[PDB]
Amino acid sequence: PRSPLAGARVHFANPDDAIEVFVDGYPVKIPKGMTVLQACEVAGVDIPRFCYHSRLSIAGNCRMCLVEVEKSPKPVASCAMPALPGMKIKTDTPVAKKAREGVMEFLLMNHPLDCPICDQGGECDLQDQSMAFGSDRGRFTEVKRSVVDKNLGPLVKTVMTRCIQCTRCVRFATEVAGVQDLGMLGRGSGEEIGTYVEKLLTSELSGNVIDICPVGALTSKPFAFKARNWELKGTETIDVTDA
Amino acid sequence: MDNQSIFKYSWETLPKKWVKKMERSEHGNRFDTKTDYLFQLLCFLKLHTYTRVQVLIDICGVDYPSRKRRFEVVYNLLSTRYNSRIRVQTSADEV
Amino acid sequence: PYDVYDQLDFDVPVGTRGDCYDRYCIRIEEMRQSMRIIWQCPNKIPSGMIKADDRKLCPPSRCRMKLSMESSIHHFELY
Amino acid sequence: LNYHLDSPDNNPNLPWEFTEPNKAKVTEILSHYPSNYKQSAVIPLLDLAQQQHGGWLPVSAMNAVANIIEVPPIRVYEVATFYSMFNRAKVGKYHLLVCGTTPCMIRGSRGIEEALLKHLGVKRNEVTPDGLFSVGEMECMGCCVNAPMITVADYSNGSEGYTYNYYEDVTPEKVVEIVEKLRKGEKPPHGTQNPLRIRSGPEGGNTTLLGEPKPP
Amino acid sequence: RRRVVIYSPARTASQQGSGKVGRWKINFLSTQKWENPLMGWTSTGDPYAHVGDSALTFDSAEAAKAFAEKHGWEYSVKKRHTPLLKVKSYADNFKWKGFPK
Amino acid sequence: SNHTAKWMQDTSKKSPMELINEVPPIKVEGRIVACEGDTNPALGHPIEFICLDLPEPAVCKYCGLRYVQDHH
Amino acid sequence: ALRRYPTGEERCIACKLCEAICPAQAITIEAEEREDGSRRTTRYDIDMTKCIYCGFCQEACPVDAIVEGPNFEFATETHEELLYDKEKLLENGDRWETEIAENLRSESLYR
Amino acid sequence: HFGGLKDEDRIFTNLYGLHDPFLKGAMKRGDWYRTKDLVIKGTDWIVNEMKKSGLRGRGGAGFPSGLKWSFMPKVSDGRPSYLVVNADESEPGTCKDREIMRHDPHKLLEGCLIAGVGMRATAAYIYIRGEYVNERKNLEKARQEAYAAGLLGKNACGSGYDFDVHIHFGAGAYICGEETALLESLEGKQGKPRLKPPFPANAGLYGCPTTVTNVETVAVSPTILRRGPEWFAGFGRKNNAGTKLFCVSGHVNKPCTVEEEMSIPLKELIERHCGGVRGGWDNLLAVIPGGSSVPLLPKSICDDVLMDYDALKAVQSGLGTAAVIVMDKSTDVVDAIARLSYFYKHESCGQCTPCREGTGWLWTIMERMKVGNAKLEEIDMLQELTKQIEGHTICALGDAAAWPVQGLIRHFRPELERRIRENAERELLQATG
Amino acid sequence: YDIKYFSRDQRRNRPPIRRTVLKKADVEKLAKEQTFAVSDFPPVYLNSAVEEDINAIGGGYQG
Ligand SMILES: Cc1cc2nc3c(=O)[nH]c(=O)nc-3n(C[C@H](O)[C@H](O)[C@H](O)COP(=O)(O)O)c2cc1C
Ligand code: SF4
Ligand code: SF4
Ligand code: SF4
Ligand code: SF4
Ligand code: SF4
Ligand code: FES
Ligand code: FES
Ligand SMILES: [Zn+2]
Repeated sequence: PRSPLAGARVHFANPDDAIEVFVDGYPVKIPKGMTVLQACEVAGVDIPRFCYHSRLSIAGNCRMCLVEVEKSPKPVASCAMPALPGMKIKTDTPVAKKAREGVMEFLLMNHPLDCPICDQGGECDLQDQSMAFGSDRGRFTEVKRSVVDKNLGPLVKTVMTRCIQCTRCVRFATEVAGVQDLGMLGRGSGEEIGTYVEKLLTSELSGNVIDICPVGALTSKPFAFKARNWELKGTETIDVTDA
Repeated sequence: MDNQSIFKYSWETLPKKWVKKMERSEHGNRFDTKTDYLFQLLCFLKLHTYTRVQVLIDICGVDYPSRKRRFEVVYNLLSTRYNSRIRVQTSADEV
Repeated sequence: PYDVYDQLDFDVPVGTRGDCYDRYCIRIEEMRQSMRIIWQCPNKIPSGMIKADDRKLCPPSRCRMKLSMESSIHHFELY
Repeated sequence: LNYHLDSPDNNPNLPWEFTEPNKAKVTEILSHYPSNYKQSAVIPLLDLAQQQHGGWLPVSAMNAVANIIEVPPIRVYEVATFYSMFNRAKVGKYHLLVCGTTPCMIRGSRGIEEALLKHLGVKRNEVTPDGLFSVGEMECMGCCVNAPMITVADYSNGSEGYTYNYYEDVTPEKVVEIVEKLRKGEKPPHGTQNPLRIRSGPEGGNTTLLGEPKPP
Repeated sequence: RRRVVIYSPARTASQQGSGKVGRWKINFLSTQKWENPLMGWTSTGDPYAHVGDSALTFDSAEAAKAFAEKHGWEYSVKKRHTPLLKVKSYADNFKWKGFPK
Repeated sequence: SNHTAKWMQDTSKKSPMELINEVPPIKVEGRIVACEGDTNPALGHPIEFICLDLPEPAVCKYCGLRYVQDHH
Repeated sequence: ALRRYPTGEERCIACKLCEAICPAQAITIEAEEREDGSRRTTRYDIDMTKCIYCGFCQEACPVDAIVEGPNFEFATETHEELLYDKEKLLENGDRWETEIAENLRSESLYR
Repeated sequence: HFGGLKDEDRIFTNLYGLHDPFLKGAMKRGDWYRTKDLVIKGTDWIVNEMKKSGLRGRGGAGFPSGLKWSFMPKVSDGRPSYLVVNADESEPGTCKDREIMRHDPHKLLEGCLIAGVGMRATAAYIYIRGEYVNERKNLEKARQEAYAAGLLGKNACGSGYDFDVHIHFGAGAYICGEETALLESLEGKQGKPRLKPPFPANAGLYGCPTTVTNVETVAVSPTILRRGPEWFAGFGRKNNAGTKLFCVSGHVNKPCTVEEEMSIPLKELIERHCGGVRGGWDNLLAVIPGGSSVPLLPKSICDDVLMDYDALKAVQSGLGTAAVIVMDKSTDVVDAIARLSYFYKHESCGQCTPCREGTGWLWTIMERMKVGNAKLEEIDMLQELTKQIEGHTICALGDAAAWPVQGLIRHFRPELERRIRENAERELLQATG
Repeated sequence: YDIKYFSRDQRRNRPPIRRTVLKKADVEKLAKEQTFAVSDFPPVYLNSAVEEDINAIGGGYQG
C-alpha cells in the first residue's frame, strides 16, 4: 500500500512476469528493465536529480542521485542502474547522505553568487536541492571561474557563468528539437556550452530548452526580470494558436 | 519527561469505556475521547484524589476542512497540586 | 523552569489573604526579585555565540552572506 | 586560447579546401572504418588540415572537414577544441614545446624553458615575429625516463616536410645552438645529443640482453 | 451562488520535485480586478479573491466534492493527468546502427 | 529614456544610468576581477567574478563598473 | 531610504526579497530590464502607514539598498504623503546619505 | 618467488633495439612462429589457458585477464565483436609501451590476433597516443608489412578466421586512457567516459561487444600462451605471478626501464638493475611505487616491501602501472605533490562535477600548502575533500586525483606542519614591524 | 572546518510514530496483570509559605 509519486501508471508490457525489489525495506513490483530511479519512484521516494529528465536519454552526469544498493560496493548512481531482482536499495543511509552533501558542496563551490538577480531564484532546482539535502556552511575563499555570457536570438538569453555542465540542453537539442547547434566544448573547469560560430537557434521548442535547463542560465528574454514565481498565480488552460 | 506519573495513573484506573485514543508524546499527553462522555470524564478528574486537575487553562477549536468530523475541540488543563497538565481532545461536527 | 532560571535562584513571594493590598505587595516584591535576577545575569553571562549553529533555522550574518555562496542560498530561502 | 571564434580580418569564413594529393590522402584515411561510422576519421583529418595551413586550423577548415564526413559542424568544433594537440592561433613556422611534470621537472626543465624564452622576446605560447618562432609548454609527453626534453614541430613545406621530432638530453646552450641552427641552417639531426647512454636505459654497458637474443 | 472548479494543480514546469502534486484544490474562477487610479495597485471586490487557493487545500477529490456540495455552490470536477512510466536503458542509449546499406 | 521615464519624474538632474555611464572603465591588469567597492561588508555587492576576454568592457551586474583588461 | 553606490549608481536590483518578507505587505515593487542591460525597479513604493516599522527590510536586502534612517519627524497633513511615492521620494532619502552611512559603519561589526 | 630475473626467461628481447629492427624480416626469431595452431586450437582452450596462467591485467587495475576475456559472449550473435588495445599510456612516469611499440611491434600485432580469436572478436583497434609520430610511423610500417605477408587479414595465417586490425591516432589528452572514454574517443566524439552498468562486454565500441585491454597483456599473450602457463606461474608469488617491466626514473644515478619478476624487493631492483640511489637509503626521502596515481611510500616503509599487486597493496599503495619514482632528501615533496595535482587538474575532462571542481580545489590548496599559507584544520579539510572525491565520481580518475594527497598527508604530516608553523612565525615577526 | 549536516541536524532524525490498537482481550489482560502499591501512586508537588525576612539574603544585598 504505497502509491507512486504523482501517480504513475506503470506499463507491465508482459504482465505475467515482473521483478520485485526492496526499496528502503518494504518491497515493490517493477517491469523487466526499469531503472533504479524509477523503482524508487514507484516505491514512493523522490531522489535528487539534475541531469535526468523523463523524456531525454539518461546520462550519469550530475552525480547527485546517489543511493546505496546493498549487495554492491559503496556508491551507486540511481539512474542508469538497471534494477535487479532482490537488490537491497537504500536511500537514507549515512553513505547516501554524505554523498549528496559532498556533491552539493562542489556545485555550490564553483557556482556564481548572484541569486538575488538571477531569476529562477525561487524556482531553482539547485537551490531547493541544496536547501533540502545539502549542508549549511561553505568552506571556500579562493577565486571562482567566470565565463562570458552568450546570445541565442531574442528568445533564450544566457548568463553562462552558471552552466553547471549537465548537458540537458545538449541532449534535448540533439534528440527532440532536431537541429544540432548547441554543444559542450572545452575541458576541465573551463568547459562552456555554446555554438562555436556565434550563430542563433532557428528552431522551435527553444522555450522548451529554457524550461529544461534547471539552473537559471538559459532564460526567456521577453520575461527578463518582470517577476519571481512566488508572486503570480497560474490557471490551467489549453491553447488556441496551434491546432 | 514531565508528567508520566499522572497520565499513567489516570489511564490505568479510568473506566476504559470512554477513551478512544491515548497519545503519550513529549509535546503533550492526549486523551482523545468521545463527545458523549466528555462531561463524565472531566468530572472524574477534578475529583479523584490523585489526578485532581482543578483548573482548566484553555478550550480551543481547530478546523480541518477535509474530514467528515470537521471540527476539533481541545481542552488544555493542568493540575496545580500534582504539577502536570493533560489535553483532552474531542471531535465535533457541524451542528 | 523553561530557561536558565535554575542557575538564577530567586524568591517568589506569596500573599497570605488574597486581596488588593496583598497583590500590591506581591508586585513590589516581584520587582525586587527581578532586580536580583537582572544583576545575577551580567555576572554570569557567558560571552560566546548567539542564536544558532545551523544556517537552516537561523539566517547567516552579513559578512558570510555576502562572501560565501551557500550562505546566500540559505539566506534567500530563509527570508 | 579561447572557446569562441572572433572572426578576424581575413579569417571569418573564406573558402577553404584541400589540394589534390591531400584529396587522395583524405580518401585513404576515410577508407579505414565502416561507412556508417565515419565520424571517427575526424581525428586524423583535422590533423591533416593543420599540415596544410601552418599549424593554423582555420574555421573554414573545420567546416570543410565536417562537410566531408557528413556531420553538423558543432561536433567537429567539439573535437577540435577538446583535445590539446590542435592549436588555433597561427603559431610561427616552427613550434617549440617544452614538457613539464614532476619526473621531468626534477631533472631541470625550468632552466631550458627560461633560457629559450630569454634568448628571444617571446612569452611562453608567443610568436617571435618575422613569424618564425612560436614557443609553448605541454604536459608529460612520455619518454620521461630519458631527460628534460624539447619537442619541435616544423611547418615549413606544408604537408611534405612537416616533421614533429623530439630532442632529449638538452642543456640551454645546446638549445640556443639548435634554435639558431634552425633559423640559419635547415635540419639538425634529432635524437639524444651524444648519448653516452643507450636510449631508454642505462649508460655504457646495458645491464640486460647483453650478447644475443634467442627464440625460446 | 458561484461556479467553482475542482482540480489538482499539475507539477510546475520549472522544477523537478514532487511535493506539490496530487493535492485536490478548489478554485473560484473569480477575475474582476482593475487598476486603482491613484497608484496602480490591483483592486478587487470579490470576497473569495484568494481564499480558495490560499487556505482551502483538500486531501482528495471526494472530500473537496462533498465540501463544495455541502456549501451548495455548483461545481465541475476536472481531470488529473499522471505521467506514464516507460522503461529506459543506458544500453538503448548506446544502441548499434546496422550494417552499411 | 523609458525606464528612467517610468520611475523618475524630475528629469533635471542626471538619472542613475547617466551617472554610471559617466564613470569611465577601470583598466585592470589581469584576467578576472571582483566588484564590491572598498569594503567587503557595509557596501554589499557580493562577489561577482567576471571574465575579461572580449575587446569591449564587461559590466558587473551590480553597480556596473565596466572593467577592462589592460594589455594584450 | 534607498541608498546608492558612491558612483551615483542605484543599489536596488529588484530581488523582491523586501516585498516577500514584508509582514504587512506594505511594499509594491515592479521591475523590467533596462535599456543598457542591468535590471532595476520601475515602481517601488511603501505606503508608510501600512508599513509598521519592524525592521525586516534592512535585514532582507543583500545589497543594503533599503534602510531605515534615524529620522522620525515626518508628520504630513494628508494621507497621500504617508503613501511614499514610487521610489522617487524614497530616493530622496539620500539627503541623509551621510548620517545613515555613519550608522551602517557602526553596525558592520555586530550584525 | 624472490627478485633477479635470468636472461633466458625474459620476454621483451628488444627493449633497446640495436641489432634488432621492427620488421622482423631480419628477426622473425621470436614471433609469428605457429599462430596457426594457436588459433585452430579453439577459443575456449585459450580462455582456459589464460585463466590457468594468472595474467593479472597490467593496466592499472589488476583484474584477472582470464575472466575479462571470458566475459565476452560465447554463443554467436548478429553484430560483430571488437577488441581494442589501450596503447594510450600517458600516466606521468611510464615509458615502457613507447619502447614496445617503437621496437617490437609484431609482438603487439600477433597478440592482437590471438586475443581477438580468444575473445571471438571480429576486429581490433589499437589506440596509439597522439605525440608518437615516429613510433606511429614504425608501427604502421610493421602493420602494412604484416598485411603484405598475408599473416593478418581474411585467412589470418592458415585458419579460416577473418580479422581486421586498425591503428588510430591519438589526441593529446590523458583521460583517453580510460576504458570507456577510449571507446568514446574512438567513436569520434569527445574523449569522455561512460557509465559502467553497461559493461563493455555487451555494449562497447559501436554498441557491439568490445573489450579493452592494455598493450601490456595483449602483447605478452603470445609468448605466455606458447611457452605454457606453468613457466609463467613459476614467477612472482602465489596469487601475483608474471614478469613485468618497470620504468624507474626520478632521482637515481641511472634512469632506466627493465623487466623483472613480481615480488622483487625495491632495494634489490634499484640497487641491482637501475643505478643505486645517489645515497643508498641515505638521502632517499620518498618513493612512489605505481604511477602518479598511487599514494607515497616513505623511506622507513619501502626498505623491505615486495613489488607485486598485493604486498604494497597491503601496505597502503597500489602497483598500478609500476612506474616507480624516487625522490631525494633535497626535493620539496609537497612541491612534487602539488605539481602532480596540477597535472590532474589539467587532465580531468570534467563530465561529472566531483572530479572537476574538487581537482581545481585540490591544486589550489596544495599550492597554498607548498608556500605554507594555511593552517592545520586546512590539512584535515584536505583529507575530507580527498575522501569525498575518491568516493563519488564516475570512474578512477577521481581516485587518481584523491590518492597522492591522501598518502602525502598520511605519511608526511610532521614536515607539512613544520612548514605551516614556520610561515606563521615569519608572518608574525614581519607584522610586528 | 568539519561541516556535516545530518550529524549536526539531528532534527529530522527523530524516531517514527508508533501506534497500537487494543481489544477486549488485551484490555482484560492488562486489567488483571495491573496491581497498585502503597507507594509510587503519583508523587505530590508540595510547597508552603515560610514567612522569611527581607534583609536576610547576603546581608540583604547580593542576589
Ligand atoms: C585516469 C585513468 C587513466 C588510465 N590510464 C591508462 C593508461 O595509461 N593505459 C591503459 O592501458 N589504461 C589506462 N586506463 C584504463 C585502465 O587501466 C583499464 O583498467 C585498462 O585499460 C584495462 O585493464 P587491463 O588491460 O590491465 O586488464 C586508465 C584509466 C583511468 C581511469
Ligand atoms: S540558478 Fe540562479 S537562483 Fe538558482 S542557485 Fe543557481 S545562481 Fe542562484
Ligand atoms: S546552465 Fe543549464 S544547460 Fe548549462 S549545465 Fe546548467 S542546467 Fe545544464
Ligand atoms: S531586497 Fe534590497 S535591492 Fe532587493 S528588491 Fe528589496 S530593497 Fe530592493
Ligand atoms: S519595515 Fe517591515 S513593515 Fe515596513 S515594509 Fe519593511 S519589512 Fe515590512
Ligand atoms: S575525472 Fe572522472 S567524472 Fe571526470 S572525465 Fe574523468 S572519469 Fe569522468
Ligand atoms: S541524475 Fe543520476 S547522475 Fe545525474
Ligand atoms: S615528465 Fe617530462 S616527459 Fe614525462
Ligand atoms: Zn559592481
